Amino acid sequence: SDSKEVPSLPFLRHLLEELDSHEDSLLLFLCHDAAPGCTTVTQALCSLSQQRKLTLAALVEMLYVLQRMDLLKSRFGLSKEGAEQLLGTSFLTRYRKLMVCVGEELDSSELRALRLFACNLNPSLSTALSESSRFVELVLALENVGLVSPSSVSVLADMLRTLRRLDLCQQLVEYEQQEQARYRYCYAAS
Repeated sequence: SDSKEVPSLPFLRHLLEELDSHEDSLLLFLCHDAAPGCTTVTQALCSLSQQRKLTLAALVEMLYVLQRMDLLKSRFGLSKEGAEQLLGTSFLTRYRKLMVCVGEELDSSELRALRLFACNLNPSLSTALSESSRFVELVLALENVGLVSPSSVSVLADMLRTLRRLDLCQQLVEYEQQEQARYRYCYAAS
């Protein structure tokens, strides 16, 4: 359409550069529902570009989530005060953005406690989880055994309430409200 919904290709390659190895597998997740299968961040993007989903805004979010105001100004000029002005207009679920925005508050010790935890209520997970895998991954692994999803975060919730991070435990139910709310009360009588 315009220059506010379709990014370039040469600069993407130059953007996908300042983003470390963490922000990559992390970014890939944020879009695992649209580019099913893809690996390299590029892999994912290559498929989004074509599908016509890889919009500029949608992109602005992916960045907005990896929390890089720096890259948000030095490339998009928009500050934190001008990026929140286009969220949701993407293919990024309220959910994905959470798990990420959570796999950030967890540290190496708590994160490895969760690993060795998942590997208990199901020993079929210690075959897709080495204690060097990011949170964002352990989430997807739980997603296959059917332990999480945008509709059943509990298993996880009190998995965190276990690690005593009520905050996350809460912040993961504060979602459980909103989502479990509108998406049933709004798409309700109308």
